[PDB]
Amino acid sequence: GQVELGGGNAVEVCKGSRDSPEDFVYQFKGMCYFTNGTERVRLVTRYIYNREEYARFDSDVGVYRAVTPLGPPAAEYWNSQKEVLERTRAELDTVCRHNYQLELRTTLQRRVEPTVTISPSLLVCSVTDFYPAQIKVRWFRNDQEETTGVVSTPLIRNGDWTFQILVMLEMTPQRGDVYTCHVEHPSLQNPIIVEWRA
Amino acid sequence: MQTVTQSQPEMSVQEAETVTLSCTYDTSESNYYLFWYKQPPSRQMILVIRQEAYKQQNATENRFSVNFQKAAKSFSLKISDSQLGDTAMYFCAFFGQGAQKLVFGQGTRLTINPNIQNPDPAVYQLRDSKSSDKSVCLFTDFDSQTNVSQSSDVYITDKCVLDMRSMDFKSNSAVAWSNKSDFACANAFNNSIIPEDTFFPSP
Amino acid sequence: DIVADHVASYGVNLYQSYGPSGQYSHEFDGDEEFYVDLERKETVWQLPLFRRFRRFDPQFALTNIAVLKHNLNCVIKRSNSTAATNEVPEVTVFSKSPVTLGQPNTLICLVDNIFPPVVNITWLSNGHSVTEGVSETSFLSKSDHSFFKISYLTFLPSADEIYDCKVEHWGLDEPLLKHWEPES
Amino acid sequence: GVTQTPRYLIKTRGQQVTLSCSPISGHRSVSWYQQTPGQGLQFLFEYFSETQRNKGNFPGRFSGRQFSNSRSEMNVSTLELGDSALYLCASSLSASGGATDTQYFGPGTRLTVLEDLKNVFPPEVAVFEPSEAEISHTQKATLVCLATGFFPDHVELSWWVNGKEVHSGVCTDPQPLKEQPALNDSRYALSSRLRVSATFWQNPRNHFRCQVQFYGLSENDEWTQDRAKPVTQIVSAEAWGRAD
Ligand SMILES: *[C@@H]1O[C@H](CO)[C@@H](O[C@@H]2O[C@H](CO)[C@@H](O[C@H]3O[C@H](CO)[C@@H](O)[C@H](O)[C@@H]3O)[C@H](O)[C@H]2NC(C)=O)[C@H](O)[C@H]1NC(C)=O
Ligand SMILES: *[C@@H]1O[C@H](CO)[C@@H](O)[C@H](O)[C@H]1NC(C)=O
Ligand SMILES: *[C@@H]1O[C@H](CO)[C@@H](O)[C@H](O)[C@H]1NC(C)=O
Repeated sequence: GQVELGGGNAVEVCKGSRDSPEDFVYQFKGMCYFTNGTERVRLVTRYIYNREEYARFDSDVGVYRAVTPLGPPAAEYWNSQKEVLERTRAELDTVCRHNYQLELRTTLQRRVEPTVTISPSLLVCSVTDFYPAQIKVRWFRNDQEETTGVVSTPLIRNGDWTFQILVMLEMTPQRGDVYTCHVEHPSLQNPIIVEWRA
Repeated sequence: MQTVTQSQPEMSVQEAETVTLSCTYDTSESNYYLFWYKQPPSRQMILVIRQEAYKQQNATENRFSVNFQKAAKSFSLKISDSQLGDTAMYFCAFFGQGAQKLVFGQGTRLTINPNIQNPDPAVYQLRDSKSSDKSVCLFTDFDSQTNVSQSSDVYITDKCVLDMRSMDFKSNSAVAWSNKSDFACANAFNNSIIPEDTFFPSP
Repeated sequence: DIVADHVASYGVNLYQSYGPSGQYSHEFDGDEEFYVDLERKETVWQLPLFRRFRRFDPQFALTNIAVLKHNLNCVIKRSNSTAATNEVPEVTVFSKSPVTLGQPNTLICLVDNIFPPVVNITWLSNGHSVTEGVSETSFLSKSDHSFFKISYLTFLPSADEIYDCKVEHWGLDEPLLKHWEPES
Repeated sequence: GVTQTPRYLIKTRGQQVTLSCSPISGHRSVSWYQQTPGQGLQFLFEYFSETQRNKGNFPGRFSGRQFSNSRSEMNVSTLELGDSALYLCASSLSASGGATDTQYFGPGTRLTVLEDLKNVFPPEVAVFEPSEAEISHTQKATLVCLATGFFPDHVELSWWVNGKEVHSGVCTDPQPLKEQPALNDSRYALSSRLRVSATFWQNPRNHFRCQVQFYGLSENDEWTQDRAKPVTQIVSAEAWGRAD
């Protein structure tokens, strides 16, 4: 694809240059929010000292604003320079909207089918290595949907662009009870059904 | 020679006429900036025009305008109402927002030929103000379509365009001189095309 | 809060005095698309899908981080040299897929609520440091401006091998060890 | 605007050079370039907030730095003959990360690197009065100035009339002429024209002056030759109007 860009961080006003060690941390976050394709796009650039967000530009506002008393000198300075304001406003297109075109061709088309396995522990339905995050898991006892007795872990982010989730069922197995785990995911046209028979 | 291409090393144009200088570029950047720089014989790099990739409206700065064709990756510069002061080396420049390196093309040398209304080509002999023995030969008032040839052991300069602003009288001139005792202003410009109507006064 | 279908960090920009060190990375829906190796001047995409089809010039990162260094000095003075507050990290260890002895799997160590972004993550196999088959993410951003980081250990599950994720952070009084063991 | 010093400089092979640049007031970014006829414009490095942010492909003997007020210096150690070039400084506002696209150049430093200083010569300057035939034929009068035998071509020619520099009616060769085109160390020649009306030349009170500024060696430069040390100097020639 074409070379992608990030948000350009505005230059701060300055003209030049215990038991644990000291650390001074600076963070700048160029954040793009997308809703309903690119019909609703919002750019929020955040300027953070340590963990204190002290100034930000918000495309819904159109100018920089101070967040904490640490921010007025920066926000006033950045709002007075046309080379900072107009360039930041343009990033809604040059950064957010353009990069989204490459997300549409890669990240937003990534469909990894979930792996569904059943193992006793409480019956555990492991749904592993799927993407994107939207998933629906249901327990069934002989074509009867279980509503009580189901405990699911939160959605688990593996950090490698896959998710997993464990859905557990407190049950009493008899000789005729057949338990099935039903999983729905955008990578699947039809649900995955895995059976466990006592 | 790969990111920015100026295929025209030299270009000429008549004064007050329009000339277009070619420039194409090749890149994978999504956002970038295109420039034209003017470098006159003073060697000063002058920024003439700036174009943003995301603003498809062709940039214009008075007599200067560009034809920015983003899909064709073409960025030609149009110089309208060419002035004598436009004589310079012209550089096409590219700056990608990602690589952030200003890259220049090979350059295009532009010469503007003056408008000569009533040509009166002539060769004069000028004496040194201190020694009457030394002299130079001056070829002047010829039309802009006349070219001056150089040498041997005889020095001839290229033609020069001056402008007397009090009367707006532009004129071409070239200078020749030699130390040898068989020099002659009439013989001085034999190698260059002297028009048949050129005035060779008697000393 | 801002509700949206997709959230991207087209610029997680980090710089800190300790080191000093920095980080430039892009995120989409909470996952890391790439980081820029500032020393080697290279864009390192986190999926082979991304390197084949996407471009990002590392010079954009080097330029932005240099600005962060400038901004940090300016705000250090403006804050009267207010240092970062150490947070207590949270560590969790789990496998990538259901564990089956003899079948290659992956141990995942999530170090959450990291601040400042300075941490040691070490895998121990039967009490000894293991670096073979080890990889990790960069620092991943969080909405409260702390970080999390995930380390991975590829391993062959066996009844005679136990594991620990050793995490060292200034917010901890001593190295934190989260233990993990197979089915039996 | 962007200012540079020195404008002209002569060095010998092996010496070092330090160039100075002051960017446009308020600009935070300074970029350095080298312009040669064989390689064109070549990027050296870019400085911001006293640190190098962007680098070209020049060897380590090319270095630079930037101070707290954003002024910049660059240095070339162990000078080679191929280092002879125009060294350009360009400044950008750079008020945000990435905004160095628009760069405004300074005048540049003309650096000539020689094997030795033995072929360095100031110019000889002469003024040639207009011919009587031109005055009769056109009622105009062209004065010619000739500067010869100078090396290198670090010269600036100007015309002065009654103690005031003039530009209207002046034409100077765009590039010096090589006196010995075969010799790669040839001394140069340069000519210029000043054309006035016949009435102006025919006033004996009018004083015409051709002035050539030559940039050569400094007063504190080593010189062990049998001729005068070719120092930076102004060589001038004159002419007076004639009524006759
Ligand atoms: C991450 O692990 C690092 C490597 O073990 C560690 O650095 C080490 O820190 C210790 C002290 O905390 C240094 O030991 C120093 O040891 C004693 C004090 O314990 C001093 O008297 C010595 O002079 C020496 O300086 C190690 O030298 C140091 N290792 C290095 C520098 O390679 C980090 O502290 C860990 N990071 C954390 C916990 O955030
Ligand atoms: C999304 O935007 C499209 C136009 O881009 C519009 O037609 C559609 O109604 C919108 N949907 C919602 C749910 O807002
Ligand atoms: C910084 O804070 C301390 C108190 O915490 C105060 O005494 C000191 O004066 C402050 N710095 C300056 C420059 O005033």
